[PDB]
Amino acid sequence: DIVMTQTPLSLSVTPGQPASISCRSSQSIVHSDGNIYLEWYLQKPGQSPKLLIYKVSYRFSGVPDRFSGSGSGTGFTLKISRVEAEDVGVYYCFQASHVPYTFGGGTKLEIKRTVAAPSVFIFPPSDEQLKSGTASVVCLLNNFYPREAKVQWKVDNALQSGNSQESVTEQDSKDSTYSLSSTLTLSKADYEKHKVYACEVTHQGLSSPVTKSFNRGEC
Amino acid sequence: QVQLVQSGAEVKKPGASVKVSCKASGYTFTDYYMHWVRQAPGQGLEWMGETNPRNGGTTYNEKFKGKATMTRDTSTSTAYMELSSLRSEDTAVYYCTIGTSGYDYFDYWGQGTLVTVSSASTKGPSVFPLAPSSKSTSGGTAALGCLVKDYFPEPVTVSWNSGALTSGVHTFPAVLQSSGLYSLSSVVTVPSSSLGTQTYICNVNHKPSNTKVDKKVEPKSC
Ligand SMILES: Cn1c(CNc2ccc(C(=N)N)cc2)nc2cc(C(=O)N(CCC(=O)O)c3ccccn3)ccc21
Repeated sequence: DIVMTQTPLSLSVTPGQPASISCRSSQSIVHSDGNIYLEWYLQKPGQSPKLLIYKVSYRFSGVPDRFSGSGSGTGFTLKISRVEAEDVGVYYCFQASHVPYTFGGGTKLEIKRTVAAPSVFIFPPSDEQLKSGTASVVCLLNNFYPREAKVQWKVDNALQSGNSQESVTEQDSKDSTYSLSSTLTLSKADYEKHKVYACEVTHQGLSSPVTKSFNRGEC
Repeated sequence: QVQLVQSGAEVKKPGASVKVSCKASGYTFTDYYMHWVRQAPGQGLEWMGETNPRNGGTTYNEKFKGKATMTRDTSTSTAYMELSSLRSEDTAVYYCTIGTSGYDYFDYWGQGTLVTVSSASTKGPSVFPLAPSSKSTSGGTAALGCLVKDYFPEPVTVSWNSGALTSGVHTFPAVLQSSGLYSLSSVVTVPSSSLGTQTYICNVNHKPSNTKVDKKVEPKSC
């Protein structure tokens, strides 16, 4: 089988700056018809791969001019002359010159935008969940950059441990930011023992931590 | 108008079978070979094989021989991918794709199908509103959402107002609860001025359990 070695594994580029993704076949990839069937695809999380380049250097219809492909023998390159927010995701080179057709390992492109502070939001548990004997409190950290953000759950100013779960979005294709959702889950019995439910947020965009809170019984 | 519509996510038991479908429209089904691509965790993308829709002729990737069976139904314009001897390594997103310019490229792809291999039982989600309040406001904006808990297996899809609300929507990757069930949140930022006139409904779909939950999210007084 043809092994397609893609380098680097990850890339971080400021918009308006160039990017280069390299692909290396373990053997030659000239099809019996004389064409090198080498393609480049862009995949965003949750979405299907999208065609960019084919036959090494041909740009597919509707693909912007900034994307170009080149190569010879075993070495092939995808070039993005000026990176834009919409370019985020995983790039894959692919060969269909020899059966079985094979993809490269992928290269994740990250956009290196300006520092953006998160907007903090808190949500109390719903009456419907409380009826089942559980209370989940959600803290939202919206549209921030860089990705590194710290959430600390405080109940009546007491730091929580082992009762929360969090998830971060993939990078946004329009504003190049990340969003974070954290869920504090405790039994209805423990929930009803306290007043102040707070999520304390730390991020490079904040000069000091931001606390967002609500008081049980006020909702 | 070319479209490749794949069947919903499925959960199957170890050693059992799964049959994934790919309904084609907007073109003459028999004019282009149908390909199957696997997106498995830590495996990137892998071409499984191609099917000639005119004669049912197949060319498999050796890795998927005896494991995968490709067929098509010209009457309904539907390609099929069947996997047997199911194991944890088969838990992946499966895509069908076509090339309309000979062997040059894959220009059309299906939306993907998540197949989960597990002995565990299917469990529908618990949908809770994330009510907007003074504690979820920021510079004239209000955040709201839906908390989707205790479901199995993945995925759950979330839309708002039947797909008519997409701007400011963040649907987060699921987290795994200690019980082995999944939880996700879906949020949206809207004008805080129109919470009285706009209706906000999160549409939660969980194909393995055949569940569709439309939760209206109402404001609170925090
Ligand atoms: C192997 N193969 C592919 C693979 N597709 C592919 C797409 C994209 C890529 C890629 N991504 N590079 C890689 C591969 N497409 C083919 C079309 C023909 C063709 O000549 N005929 C007419 C033959 C008759 O009936 O006489 C045909 C047409 C429609 C249906 C059946 N046969 C033959 C062989 C083909």
